[PDB]
This record gives sequence, C-alpha cells and structure tokens, in this order.
Amino acid sequence: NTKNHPMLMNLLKD
Amino acid sequence: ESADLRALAKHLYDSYIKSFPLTKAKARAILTSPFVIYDMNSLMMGEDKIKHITPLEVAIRIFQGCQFRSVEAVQEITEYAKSIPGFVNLDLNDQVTLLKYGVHEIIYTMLASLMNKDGVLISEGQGFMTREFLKSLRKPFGDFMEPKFEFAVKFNALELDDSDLAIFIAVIILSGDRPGLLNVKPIEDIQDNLLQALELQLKLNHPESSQLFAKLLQKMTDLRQIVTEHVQLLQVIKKTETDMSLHPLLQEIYKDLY
Ligand SMILES: CN(CCOc1ccc(C[C@@H]2SC(=O)NC2=O)cc1)c1ccccn1
Repeated sequence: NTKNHPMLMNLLKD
Repeated sequence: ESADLRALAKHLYDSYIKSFPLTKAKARAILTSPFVIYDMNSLMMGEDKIKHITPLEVAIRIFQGCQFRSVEAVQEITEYAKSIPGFVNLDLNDQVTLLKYGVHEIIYTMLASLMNKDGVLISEGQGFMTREFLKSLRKPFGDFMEPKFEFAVKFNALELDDSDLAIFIAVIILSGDRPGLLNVKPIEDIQDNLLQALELQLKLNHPESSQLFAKLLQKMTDLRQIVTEHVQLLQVIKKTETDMSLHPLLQEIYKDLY
C-alpha cells in the first residue's frame, strides 16, 4: 500500500 | 451498449499504442536485422554492437539486462494503467496494489509478443537472444526464462493482436482479488466492464475461434503462477547469489509479493 512503494506512487503521481 | 464497449476498446488500443513503443505488430514484423546472441562469444560481441546504462559473469549480466528492461516496462504499464477509465479514481493505495501485483503479469504477457519457439527480441528489437542459450546458463539462471517460453508458445497460438492485448492487459490490472485491496467493489465493476469489452472484442476480431474468451481467461491464471514461481526462484538465489542486487523499483514491487 501507499506507505511503502514510494517509487510506484511517484510513477502514478503524474 | 455494444457501441460503448467498442469505444472503450478503441480508447484502450489508442492508449496502448501511445504507451508501448514495441508492439506485437512491430515485434512480429521483425521476428518474421537484429544481432543474434546464441552463445557466450556472441553475447560478448553483442552488448558492444547493441539498452543498459550505469557507471560501467554472463548469467548475472543478462539478468541485469532483463531488470533494466523491466524497470522501463513498469513505466510503460503504469502510464497505460492511468488511461484505463476509472483507474485514477481508485484509492491511491489500491492503484499501487494493482500495479504491484499486475505489473509482472503484463510483462510476461507482452514478452510473449517478442518470443517465438527459439528466442526473444531484446533491447527494443535490435537483438535476439536464443532460447537454447538462455537454457544453457548455469545454476538456477538457466530456468529463469524457460517457463516464459513455454507460456508464450501456447499463448502465441491464440494469435491475439495488439487491439486484443490492450483489453486483456487492462483486465489483468483491474483484478479484484489482489491481496490487501481496500475497496474491491469499484475494481470489480471496472473489470466487469473490461471483460464485456474484451468478450465483444474477441467475437468481432476472432469470429472463427470458438471459446477464445474462455481460453484467454484461463491464461490469466497461468500468468499469476508464472510470477509466483519467479518470485520464489528469485528468493532462491538471493542466498547463494552474492553478485545480484535488484533494482530499487523491482525490490519494492517484489517486497511482500508472494
Ligand atoms: C531475455 N531478454 C528480453 C527481456 O526478457 C525479460 C525477462 C525477464 C524480465 C523480468 C525481470 S527479471 C527478474 O528477475 N524480475 C523482473 O522484473 C523482463 C524481461 C533480455 C535479456 C538480456 C537483456 C535484455 N533483455
């Protein structure tokens, strides 16, 4: 989920 | 409404073309001239002739080649997922979870587009690494690719085109049974309509093959198993293998995968 996986979040951000 | 499903299929095929530079049509056109890597000597010759950048044992090197390819595949897949109507509304936690569990299944699905029974297009189609050579590799490296080749041979018999694959890939991303999902309800509702779009897509584009939809959905579980077996074989050699250090994006994806 969002806590971990910063790299995934940042690809999803834009 | 059939027309709304033909408009979803068209939007996904357009996004798929925009997101994935090496499509199956280009891959088929090539496979039917790339540098052939078929043994140790042809590999050493190859990486000077031929998509790997960094500050600077063959099995490890080929493995880092695939890792580099993965990282850029995730980026294409992520850009594609964002175009699937309704995906950018799901709980951002659950977008991350779908990406996390979907990305390798898409990678192996699309890897099949670059495979024939004897090898695989590498580095955007400028190379062709033979299945035999990949099999000849030592320890457990000679087993990385073989299940992918066996899957691809059966999957490629379905003769899907890129327009088919755009919806199939989307169906895979929006799986409601991924571990740890918060809101499975709107995910299944998106997936349910993608499956209707896929079904209409397969009846229009493959009128002659009965039960292609059925055969296709069974392949989805094949993909899950391939990734699960890869997960373990990855955890096998993180003990013996001293020289491997997974790319950060990939160790984040693999973190508590399976
Ligand atoms: C055989 N090819 C084509 C790509 O073949 C691939 C095989 C496996 C993957 C998955 C990686 S590998 C791993 O362990 N985890 C991942 O995400 C990704 C691509 C090579 C080989 C060497 C260099 C570049 N291309």
